[PDB]
Amino acid sequence: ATVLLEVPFSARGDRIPDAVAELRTREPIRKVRTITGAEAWLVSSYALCTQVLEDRRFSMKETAAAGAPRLNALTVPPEVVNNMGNIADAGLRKAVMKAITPKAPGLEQFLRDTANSLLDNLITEGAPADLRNDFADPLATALHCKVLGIPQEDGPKLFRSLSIAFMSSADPIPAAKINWDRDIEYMAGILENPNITTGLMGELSRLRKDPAYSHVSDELFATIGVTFFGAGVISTGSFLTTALISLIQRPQLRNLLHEKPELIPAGVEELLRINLSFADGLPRLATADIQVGDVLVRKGELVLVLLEGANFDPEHFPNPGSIELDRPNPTSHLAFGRGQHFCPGSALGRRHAQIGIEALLKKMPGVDLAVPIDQLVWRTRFQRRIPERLPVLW
Ligand code: HEM
Ligand SMILES: Cc1cc(O)cc(C)c1C[C@@H]1NC(=O)[C@H](Cc2ccc(O)cc2)NC1=O
Repeated sequence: ATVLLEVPFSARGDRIPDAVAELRTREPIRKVRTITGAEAWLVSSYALCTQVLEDRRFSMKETAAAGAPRLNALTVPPEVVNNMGNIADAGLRKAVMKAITPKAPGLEQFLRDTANSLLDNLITEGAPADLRNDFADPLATALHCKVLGIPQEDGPKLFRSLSIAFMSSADPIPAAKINWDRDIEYMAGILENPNITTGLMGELSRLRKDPAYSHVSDELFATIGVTFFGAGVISTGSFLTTALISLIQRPQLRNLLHEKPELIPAGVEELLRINLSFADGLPRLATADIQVGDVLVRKGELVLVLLEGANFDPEHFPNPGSIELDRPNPTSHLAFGRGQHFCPGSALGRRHAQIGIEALLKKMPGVDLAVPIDQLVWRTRFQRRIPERLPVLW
């Protein structure tokens, strides 16, 4: 006798378990047990993953309901699971979206200047360098302070909430509330601070005093700042870190992109496709009885959409483990999700990674791991897969 298959399968972000392809072939929707003890349906084919993500009857917001089967414990107030819906209901979606595009004047130059400064400092200090803690995460933090309009010197403290805020825990996390409440107070202070006139928080600060938004709550304005900083920084820092591993492990691709940087966008799109940064399937709660493949999912059941299931499905991406810069369907991966909840930061995340990689390959064309790959320490029970340190030489 064996227990019900447990998720997640592996916290390693440098390889997909052979188990994923066996599951997809034999049982592309199947029952699993999460870290809380709840049962859920794990969906691992491209066709069924897109079906779930394009049917709002599989609800994000309802995952927060009391009594629901849970993937993990909430680390935010339950109403914040519906953050984007709340922004939209408040009439703030176009303004938020506009503030977080990479198109703002000087943003790409800021990204390039910051990346080059971080890299020059690593070159001065000498090898080995830690490309997560001393490149990708500081580049993500600096980018999001600029996008939000808040001082660069406030980045580090907001960043240190994230090793707890994005935990994937069986139980509530006391520290998560301590840091959440503090970060909310910080963002409330920002809205009242007359120096803050640019970026997302500068715009929210103005809209808050506009009569057309007079009944939007102050809680929501502060919440948008905390959630967009946290989601953006953890997602871009973690994605760039694991993309750098995939690139370092492919010297032929590293050399090709170094020699022809015009291919970097197509490279980053493949690095997004094969990325293992999301540690768990995306959760949804059924609000009706719905057929998914051979399973009739019942109302109230938890469904987990395994992004690497979709993104390594050979029926959609032939030779899925290979980075191929000339695929016919290159952006059709699910790295940014799909449907109602498609990532609003997708363009910014692409540009963060493209500029970071462009800068690294110019400054460190001989970049290579400085330890055997198995020596990377993969963070556990977290919503992202990341190595604690990424030691490189060049
Ligand atoms: C490479 C970087 C990024 C990746 C891989 C990524 C990935 C994702 C994914 C897969 C989702 C869908 C979640 C779901 O459907 O359950 C999502 C949603 C979201 N992302 Fe991103 N993201 C990235 C960058 C960013 C950035 C830069 C921001 C903000 C600055 C951001 C903010 C959000 C928000 C607010 C949502 C929720 C949208 C909603 O519920 O409608 N992300 N992201
Ligand atoms: C768990 C968490 C902690 C935190 O301190 C801030 C946030 C935004 C989260 C949310 C968590 N992070 C994700 O990236 C995805 C996508 C998402 C992003 C933002 C959002 O507001 C709603 C959903 N899903 C999550 O549940």
